[PDB]
Amino acid sequence: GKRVDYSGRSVITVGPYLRLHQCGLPKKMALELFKPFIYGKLELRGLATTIKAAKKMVEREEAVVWDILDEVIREHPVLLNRAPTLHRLGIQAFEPVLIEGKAIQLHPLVCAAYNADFDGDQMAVHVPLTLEAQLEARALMMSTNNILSPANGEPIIVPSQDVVLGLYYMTRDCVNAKGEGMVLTGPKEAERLYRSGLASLHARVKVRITEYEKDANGELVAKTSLKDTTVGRAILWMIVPKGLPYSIVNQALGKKAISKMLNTCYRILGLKPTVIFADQIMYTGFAYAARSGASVGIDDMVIPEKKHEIISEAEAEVAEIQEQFQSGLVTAGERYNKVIDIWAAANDRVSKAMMDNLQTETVINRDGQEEKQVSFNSIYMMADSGARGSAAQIRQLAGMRGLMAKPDGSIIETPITANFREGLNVLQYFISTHGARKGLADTALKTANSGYLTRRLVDVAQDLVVTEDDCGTHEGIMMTPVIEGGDVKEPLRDRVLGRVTAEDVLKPGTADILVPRNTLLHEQWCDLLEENSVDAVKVRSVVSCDTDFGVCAHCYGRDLARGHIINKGEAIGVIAAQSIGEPGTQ
Amino acid sequence: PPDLRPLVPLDGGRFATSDLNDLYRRVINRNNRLKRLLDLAAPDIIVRN
Amino acid sequence: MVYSYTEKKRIRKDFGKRPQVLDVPYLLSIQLDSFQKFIEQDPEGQYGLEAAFRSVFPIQSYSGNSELQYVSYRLGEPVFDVQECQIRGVTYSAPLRVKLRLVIYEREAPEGTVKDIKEQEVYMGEIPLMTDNGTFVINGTERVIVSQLHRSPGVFFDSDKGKTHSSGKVLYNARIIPYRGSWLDFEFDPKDNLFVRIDRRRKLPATIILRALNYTTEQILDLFFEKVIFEIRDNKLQMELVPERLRGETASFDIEANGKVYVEKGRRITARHIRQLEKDDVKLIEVPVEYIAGKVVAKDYIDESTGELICAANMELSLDLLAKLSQSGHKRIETLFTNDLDHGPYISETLRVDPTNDRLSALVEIYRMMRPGEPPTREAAESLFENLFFSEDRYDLSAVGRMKFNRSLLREEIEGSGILSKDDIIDVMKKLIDIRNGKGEVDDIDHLGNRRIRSVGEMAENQFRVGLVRVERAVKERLSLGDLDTLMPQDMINAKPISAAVKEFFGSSQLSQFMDQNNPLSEITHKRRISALGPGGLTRERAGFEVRDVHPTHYGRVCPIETPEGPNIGLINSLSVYAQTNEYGFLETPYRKVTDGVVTDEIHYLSAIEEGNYVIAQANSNLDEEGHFVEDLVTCRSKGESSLFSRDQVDYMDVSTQQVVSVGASLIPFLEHDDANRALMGANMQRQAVPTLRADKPLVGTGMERAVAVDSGVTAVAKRGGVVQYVDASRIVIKVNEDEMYPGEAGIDIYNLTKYTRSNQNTCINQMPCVSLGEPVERGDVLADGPSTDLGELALGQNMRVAFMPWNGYNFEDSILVSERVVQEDRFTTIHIQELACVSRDTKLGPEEITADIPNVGEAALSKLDESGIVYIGAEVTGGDILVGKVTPKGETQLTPEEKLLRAIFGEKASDVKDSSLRVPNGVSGTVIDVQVFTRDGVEKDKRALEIEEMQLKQAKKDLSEELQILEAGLFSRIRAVLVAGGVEAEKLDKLPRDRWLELGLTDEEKQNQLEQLAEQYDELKHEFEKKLEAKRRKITQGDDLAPGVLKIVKVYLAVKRRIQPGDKMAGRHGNKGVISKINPIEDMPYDENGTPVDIVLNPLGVPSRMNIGQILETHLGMAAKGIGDKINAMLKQQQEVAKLREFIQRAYDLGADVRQKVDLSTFSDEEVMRLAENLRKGMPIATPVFDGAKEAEIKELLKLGDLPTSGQIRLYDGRTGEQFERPVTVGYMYMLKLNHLVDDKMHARSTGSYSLVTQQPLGGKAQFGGQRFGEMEVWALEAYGAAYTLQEMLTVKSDDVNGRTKMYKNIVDGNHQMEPGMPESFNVLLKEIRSLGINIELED
DNA sequence: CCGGCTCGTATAATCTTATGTGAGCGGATAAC
DNA sequence: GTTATCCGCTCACAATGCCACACGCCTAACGAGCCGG
Ligand SMILES: [Mg+2]
Ligand SMILES: [Zn+2]
Repeated sequence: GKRVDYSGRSVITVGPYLRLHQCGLPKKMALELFKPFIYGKLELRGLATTIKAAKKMVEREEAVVWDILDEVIREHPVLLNRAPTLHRLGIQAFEPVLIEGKAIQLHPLVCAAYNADFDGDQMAVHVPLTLEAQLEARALMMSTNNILSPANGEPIIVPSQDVVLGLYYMTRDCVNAKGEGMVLTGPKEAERLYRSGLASLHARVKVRITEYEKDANGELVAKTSLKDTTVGRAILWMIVPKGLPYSIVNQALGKKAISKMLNTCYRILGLKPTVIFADQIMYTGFAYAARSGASVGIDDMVIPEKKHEIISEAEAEVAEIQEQFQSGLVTAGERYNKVIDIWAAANDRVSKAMMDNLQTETVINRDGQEEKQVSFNSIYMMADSGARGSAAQIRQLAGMRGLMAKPDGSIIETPITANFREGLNVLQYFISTHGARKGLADTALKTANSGYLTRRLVDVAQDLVVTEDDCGTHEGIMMTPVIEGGDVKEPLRDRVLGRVTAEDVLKPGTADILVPRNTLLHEQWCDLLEENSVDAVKVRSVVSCDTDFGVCAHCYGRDLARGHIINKGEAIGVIAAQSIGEPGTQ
Repeated sequence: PPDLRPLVPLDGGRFATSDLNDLYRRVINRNNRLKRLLDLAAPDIIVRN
Repeated sequence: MVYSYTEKKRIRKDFGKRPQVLDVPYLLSIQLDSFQKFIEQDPEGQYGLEAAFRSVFPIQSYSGNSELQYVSYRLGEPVFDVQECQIRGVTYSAPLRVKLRLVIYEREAPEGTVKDIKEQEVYMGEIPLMTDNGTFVINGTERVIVSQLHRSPGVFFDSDKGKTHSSGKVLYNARIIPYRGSWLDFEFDPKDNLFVRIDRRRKLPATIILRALNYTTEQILDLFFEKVIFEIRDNKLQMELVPERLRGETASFDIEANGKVYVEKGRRITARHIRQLEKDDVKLIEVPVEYIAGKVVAKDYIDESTGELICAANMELSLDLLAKLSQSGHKRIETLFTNDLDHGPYISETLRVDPTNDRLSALVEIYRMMRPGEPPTREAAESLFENLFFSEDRYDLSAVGRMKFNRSLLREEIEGSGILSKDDIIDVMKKLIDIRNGKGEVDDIDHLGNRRIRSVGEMAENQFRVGLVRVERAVKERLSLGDLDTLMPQDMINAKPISAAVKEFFGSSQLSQFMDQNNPLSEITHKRRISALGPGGLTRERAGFEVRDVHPTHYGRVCPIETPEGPNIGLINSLSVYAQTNEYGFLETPYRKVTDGVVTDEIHYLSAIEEGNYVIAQANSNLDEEGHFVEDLVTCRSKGESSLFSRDQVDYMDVSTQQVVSVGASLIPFLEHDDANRALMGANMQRQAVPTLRADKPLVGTGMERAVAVDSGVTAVAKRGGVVQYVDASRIVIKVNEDEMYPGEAGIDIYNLTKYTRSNQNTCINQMPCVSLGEPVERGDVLADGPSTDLGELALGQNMRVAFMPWNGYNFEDSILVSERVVQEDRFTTIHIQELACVSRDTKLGPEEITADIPNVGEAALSKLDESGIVYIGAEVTGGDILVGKVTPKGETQLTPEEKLLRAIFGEKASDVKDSSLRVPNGVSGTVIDVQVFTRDGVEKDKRALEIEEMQLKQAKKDLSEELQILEAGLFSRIRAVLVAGGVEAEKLDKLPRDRWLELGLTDEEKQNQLEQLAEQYDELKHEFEKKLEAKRRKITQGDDLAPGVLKIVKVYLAVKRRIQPGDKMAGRHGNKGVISKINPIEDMPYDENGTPVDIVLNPLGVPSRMNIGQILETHLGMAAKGIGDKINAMLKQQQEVAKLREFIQRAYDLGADVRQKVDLSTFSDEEVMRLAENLRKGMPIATPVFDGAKEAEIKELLKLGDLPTSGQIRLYDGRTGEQFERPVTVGYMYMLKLNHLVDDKMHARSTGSYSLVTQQPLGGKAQFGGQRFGEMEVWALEAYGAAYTLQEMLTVKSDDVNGRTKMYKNIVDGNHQMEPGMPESFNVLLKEIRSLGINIELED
C-alpha cells in the first residue's frame, strides 16, 4: 500500500440529476488535481511561455483558466473509491461534471454497490494519467459496464427505497376516482389527462396500446390492442423500450418486480437500453415520489381494538398455570414451557389482528354501496412495496414486541406487552438495552474476523489465472438438485446454469443424444434440458482441470458479471476469494 | 547506509535518535571495551563475561 | 409556586404526573469531593497527603543514629491565577513546603537524647490545584482526570469451568487480590490436588505454604478434617458412630446394634434406618476387622516400649499395623473421616503429592520458587517469606480490602489489619474446600459489589507515594554515611523525582484527557465518566464479551444507553443521574423508605449488595394523597428479576423515573418511544453540537436543561443577592443587599465576563449579560449566558419548520434539504478561533530578528505589518500573507576569526538573510483579534512590547481607581455625618475639597477624634492601594523566563466565521443524521395554504425502518408550541388589554390531566405579564420528563387550543408547479443540531507535494500536504479487474520511482502521455536491510 | 592556582483479566 | 528387563481497513570551564 499522488478526499452528497456514467466533482479541487495538464494546455495556446508564468496565472485563477480546465476534463475519466473496500465493485471510474461546491455528488443507483450511507461517509478520488490507464478506465471499469455481479448473475442496479415508493404509488388502482371507465387513444393522452386534473392518477380505464415483440428472428412485430389498465401504468409505459410485453407493467410493481423488469430488459435487448432504462426509471420514480406526498404521522399506526382482551386472557392463563404449579401437579420446567408457548400464541394472534386491520381497512364507495381494497395507509405502502421494513418492524411499531431474551441465553417469562406508539415503562426499556448492546458488540468483533478471513483467502488464491483454452478431459462431477427432506432447496436449473457439460447426458429416451458432450449450458438450452426431467447432470469442474499452472477455460465455464465464456486472463482466484469473503459481515 | 536510519532533526538543541542508532552505539561500545580487554591480558572471568 | 426573578422571565409548561421528592444533586460532586479529600489538614491521617507522609517517615540510617523525621506540611499560595496561566503556558501549580527536623543521636545511647536537631522548610515539587469547575490546567490547556472502574481489593472464588482438560469437570480457583502487594492463588488439578501459587509463578502444593507458618502434619489433619474414633476390642473391634455420617452410602457389612439388624449387606443406608438409630441412640457398633482395610490413620504412632515408629501421621493402614498397635495397646485410634460427596479427602492426597517435608525445607522450597539459583540460606528465606505477606512495607490491603475480606468469610468485625494472618489463609482454604464440597457458590465479577471506582485523589496519592519512595531510597543512601554536623535538610532532599512523578501523572498519564469544550453538555458528561481502561484494569483487546453486557445491578448506577460505540463498547460507561460514590468507593443509589402502608419521604441510599435482599417497587406506581399503593399486586423486583408482589410486602420505592439514565440522555424528549440503538446514537451526537452565533432555546425539551446549564461552569451566578448597579458589554457590578453583608467592609461584587477566546476544539466561547440596569437579582440566579445557553437553559442547536415528504430525491437515504431562508437569517453560522505562535531562536551564525526588514518581498505585503514587524490588531488577512516577519542569518562560509567579531556587534547581527517569517497557512482566513509578546529576561524589549506594557498598565490602574472611588465614599459620608454633630454648614461645605472638610475645625468629641483616626486609616488604606498598584506593575514590567534557546515569542490569534454549505452534518436529538444535499431558494419550497414556506425537507422512509418513533411526537408537540405562540403574537400586535392576555396565558397553563405545576397569574402584577408575553411570543416552551411523558390526547388538546388541525397534517402546495401535494404531509417544528464534521476540514487534495525521507513515498494527512493511502485491499480490487497498467502507475509512477516520476511530470507538461517504468526505491530499501542481516540476496541476470 | 561549583554530554536500571491454535518435548505407559 | 507409544506442559504466533485531530519524544555522575577565594 503506497500513497499516491493526484488523489483527494471529500464528504459525499446525492445529486439525483446525474446520468449513470458521471459524477459531481468540485471546481476548486478539480483545478487542484489537473495542474500539469493545465500547464501543458496553457503553454500550447501561447498564453504563457515559462512554467512560472503559468503558475502565476493559475494562482490568480483568471477567467481563461476555467475554459482551459473544461477543455482538460472533457473525456478524461476519474476513479472513485470508498474506504473499507470489500469486493471488486469498490472502486469504479466515472466521468466528471464540474460543480461549484465543496462536496462530491454521486449517482444514487451506484450507492448500493458501494454500500454507502449519506450519514457522513467520506470518499476518495484518484486520477488515471497515462494513455493506457485512461483507456482501461474507460473500457474495463466504467460504471456502464458493471451491471451483473461477479458473485452471482444478478443486477446490482436495483432501484432503491425512494424510487420503489414512487413506482409503487404510481401503478395501483382504486375503485372510484376521477375519470373512471372512460376511454383513451394513446398513453400520452393519459398523461394529458393527469396534468389537467381531469382524471386522477389511478382510476381504471381502457386504453389503446401498440407494443412490439421480437419473436420474428431479429426484427420487431407491431401489435395494437385495447387493454384494461390504469392511467399511471399508461404513463409508465412511455419509458419502456420497444422489446418488452405490456404485462411487465400491468401489476402493482413493488421492488422485486421492477428488479426482474430490469433483468428481462437486459436479457432481451442488450446493454445500452438497460442503462438508459435504469436512468428513465430513476427519473420518473423520483418525480412521482415527489408528487405523491407520502408522509408519516402518529395516526398512521392503527392499534388493534382486540389487544386488551388478548393480554387479559393471557394473564388469566398464566395465573392458572401458576396455580397448577402451586398445587404441585406440574413441575417447574413444564410450567416454563407452557408459559412460553401461550405467550408465543398470544403474540402471534395480536400480530395477525394488526396486520389484518391495516392491510384492508380502506372501504370506499363504489357508486353502488361499498367494497374492500388494499389500503393507502402510509407505512403499509412503505412495507408492502418492500422499500423499508418488514412485517417485523411494522409489527413492533403497533402490535406488541416479541420476547426479549436475557444475555445469559435464556428467554424471559414476561414479554414486552407494549408497542412503540404507546410508551414503554422503565423495566421494559431496561430489558431491551440487553439486546441492543449484544448486537452492537457482535458487529464490532464480526467486522475484524471477516476481514482477517478475507485476507487469508485472497492470500491463498492469488497466483491462479485462466491460462489456456481447452484442457480436453472427460472427468468431472455429477450434480443433482439438493433436497433436505423438506422442500427442494436448490433446483437443477440454478446450480448448473452456465457450466460446460462433461459427458453427453442422454435423454430419458435412451440412446438419444439430448446434449452434446462438450457444450455450454446456457439458459434456453437449460430449459430444453429441464423439460425431460433430468435429475443428474455430469459437468466439468475446476478441481479436475488438467492444465499445469492455471485453469483451462472450458473447465470454468461462462463468467459471471458478463455474458459469455471467460477470456484468457481473468484472475479468477482473487474474484473468488472476494466473493466468498465479501458477505461475511452479514 | 546512514540515510536509511536518519537522525531526527529536532527544533532547539540536540537531535532525536532512532532505535537502530542506539543499538549500534551499544554494540560498538561493547566491542571496543572487549578489544581493549584483550589488548591488556585480562583474566579469564572478565573476558568470558 | 414562588419563582425566581429569572424563573419569572419564562415558564416552561411542565407535563408529567408524578410528585417529585428529591431534586437533582450537584452534578460535579465526585471530582470536587475527591480532590478536597486529597489536600486537607487531616488529623488521624487515614487519607490524603498525611497518610503518604505517615507511611514512609521517619527515615534512619543503617544504625548510624542519624535520622530524618516529619513535623508538618504547608501549601504555598499560587503565584499565577487562572486566565493568564491559560494565556501564557504553565500549569496552575501550587508550591509545597515541608517542615523537616533532621536529628542525630548521641553515640553509645540509642535511646539517648539527640544532640543536633535542625528544622527547615524544604521545598519539594509543585502540586497542581483544581479549578472551580473540577478541571486541571496542564500546559496552557485544560484537562480532566477520568475516574476508573477496577476490581475490588479482597478475595474471589471463581469457578472457570469448561476448557481445562476437555472432560467436563469444573474447577474452583480462589484468588486474593491485595491493595498494594503480591497475589495469592489456590487451584485444583483434575486429580483433586490442591495447589498454591504466588504472582503467577509456577505451581506448588499448598501443603508447603500451609506448613511454612509453623504447623505440624497432625495439626493440618486436625484442622482440615474431622475424626472417627476406633477402640480396639480384643477381637473384632468396635467403632463409634454418629449416624449422619452414614448418610448417602453403601453398607460394606451388616449394620446392626443390640442384635437389631438395621442395614443388610448390599443395602444402601436409608434415612429411615438413621431415624431408627436416632430412636435407639446408638453410640458404638462392632465393625469387622477388615473394614479398616483402606482408611487412613490420622496422627502418628510410635512404639511406647522400643521407640519404633509404628505408623506416622497420614498413613494408609494395613492389618499388620493394627496387630502391632494392639500389641502396643493403642486401642484409641483416630481415623480421618472421608466421603465422596460431603467430606472429601482432598488435603491428604495433596500432602502425599508434595516432596517437601518440614519448615526450613518449606522456606527453602519457596525461596527457590521465587528466585532460581540463589543460595538457600535460612535467614534470607525467612526474610523473603516475611516480606511477602506479614509486613506493612510490601503487602498493604486497604480498609476496603479488609472490608471485603471479612465480609466474604462471614466474620463479625469489619476493622482489621492491613496484613494477613494464619487464620486468614486457613479460612480461605476452608471456604474453598466447602465450595468444592458443594455448599456455597462462586462470585460473579460483573456484579457491582466487586468493582470499585477510583477518583482523582487516590491515584494522586499513589503516584506521590511512588515519588516519595524513590527520594527515600536516595536520601537513605546519602544519610547512611551521615557523619557531618553541618548537614542541613535541604542538602539531601533532591526535589527532582517527586516533581517528576507528580507532573508525570497529572501531565501525561493514560487517564489525563483533554476536555471537549464544544458544549456545556460535553464538559459535564465528560467529567461524569466511569472508565475501565488504564493501569490496574484490562485492555480494549483482551476484554471478552461478558464484562461489556448489562449486569442487572446497573440500575440507577450506570446509564444503560449512553456509551461510545465501535471499538470499546461498554468500557467507558457514563455515570447515572442520582448516583453517589459510597464511603468506601462502591456505587450507592437512592431509594425511599416505605413503612407498612405509607410510602414515606425519608430517603436512604443503598449499595450494590444491599439491594439484592429487599423488595423494591418500580417508580410509576399510582398512589393516594396520603401515600398508599392503590392497587394490591404491584410490579416490583427482588433479586435480579422483576415480578408482581403484594401490597403489605414492599420495603423500598424508587425516587423518580429519571434515575435509570444519565444526564446525556435525560435531555431527549419522548425517549420512551425509541429503539435503544437510536437513543444511543442520539446521546452520543448531542455532545458534538458546535455552538451557534445567536443561541436559541428549544421548544420541546425535558425539564432538565436548567440544572445542566447552571451546574456546569459556562455561566456566571450571583453569589449574593442584591441590585444591579452597572452592566457593560464586558462586566457586571452588583451592589449587595445589606442583609447579606458580613459587617466588615463588604461593599460590592464584580464579575468580569470572558470575551471571545479559544476553546479546545477551536470553537468560540463567549459570555453575554442577560440582566438590565437597576434590576433586582437574587442569590443563586444567573447573570451571564455562556455559550449555547439562553436565560439559564441549555440550548445547543436551533428549532426549525420541517416537513416529512420525499422532494425530488434530494433526501435519498439520509440527506437533508435546506432552504435559503436558513442561510439568509445566518442562524447556523459559527465562529472559529485558531492560534499560531512564532519563536525567535538562538541558532548558530547569529540570532534571529523580529524586524520588518525582509528581502525578496514587495512593499504591499509589508503594509499590514507595522514598523516593529507585527501585523496590527484587526487587520483582515487571508492565506499566504506575512503575520510575523522573522529572518535568519546565512553565512554560509565565513570562517574568519576577526570578521565574526565585527559582524556580531557592528554588522546588525545580519549579513545575509534567509526568510523565516511566520506566514498564514493555505486556505485559512480571518481577522487578527489578539497579539501577545513574551520576552526573555535579558533582551531589551521592542517598542511594540512596550506599547503592550503601557496598555496593560493603564488597565491595571483603572480598576484599582474604581475600587478606591467606591470605597472612600463611606468615610466621606462618615466625616460629613459626624461633622453634623457639633455644627455643619452645607452651603459652606460643598465649596472646597474633601480633606478641607476633614480639616474643617470643630470642638473635639471622642467620636470625631476616633473617626479622624479612621480617616488616617483610609489614608493608609490609600497607601495600601498604592502598594497594590506597585505589586501589579512589577509583575507586568518584568521580563519572562523561557525555554533554553529562545529569545522571544509572538502569539497571534485568529478568528474566522463559517457559514453553512452543502456537505455539513446536521442531526436531531433522536439519532437521525444527514448531509445537506442541496441549498434551495425560497420560492421552490412547499408552502402551505397560508403562504409561509417550509425551511427543511426530511425523508419519511427513515422512520419505519429504524424505530425512532419519538421524533414524530416531538414534531407534533413542537407545532403545538408554536401554535400557541402565534396567537400570543397576534394578541400582542393588536395591543389588546392585559386582562384578556392574562386569561389566555392562564388557560394555556392549566390544560390537561393532573400535572404538578399549577401556576396562577393572580400574583404577577401586570408587568411580569407583559415581560412574560415578550418572552413567550416566539413560542411557548414545554417540558416533558423522560419516563413520565405527555400522552397523545394532551398533545391533541394543546393542538386544539390553537387553531391547528388535530391530525398534525396540513395540505401543502408546491413551489415549482403551484399544484397540490395530494395526500396531507406532516409539518412541525423540530429542534436540530449542527455537528462539527465540517466540510472545510475534510476536502483535501494534492497534485504534487512533499516526500518522506526514508522511503520516497508521499506523506499522509491533510496538514502535511499528503496523498491518500491507496492501500492493500484496493490493490486486490485492481487485480480483480483486468487492470494492469493502472496498477503500475499507482505502484511506481505516482510514488517511489524518482527518475520515473520526474520524467513523467516533464512528459505531461510537454504534452506526451508515455510512461517510464523503472524500479521502486522502497524495494532497494528492502534489499539494503535484508543485507544488513547475514542474508545474501541479489538479482540474477 | 586545581578543581569547588557549574556545565557538556554519554549512557547504566527493582506484571499480576485472554483465546485459539499448532508444534515440539519430557514423563509416564503398555508390550516380548 | 527394554522398546515403541500416549499424553501433559510449555511456548511462538495471529487478531480489519482508512481518516482526521491533539500532545509527547531523559539525566546523577564522568570529562571540561572560570576564576572566586
Ligand atoms: Mg454511512
Ligand atoms: Zn481441465
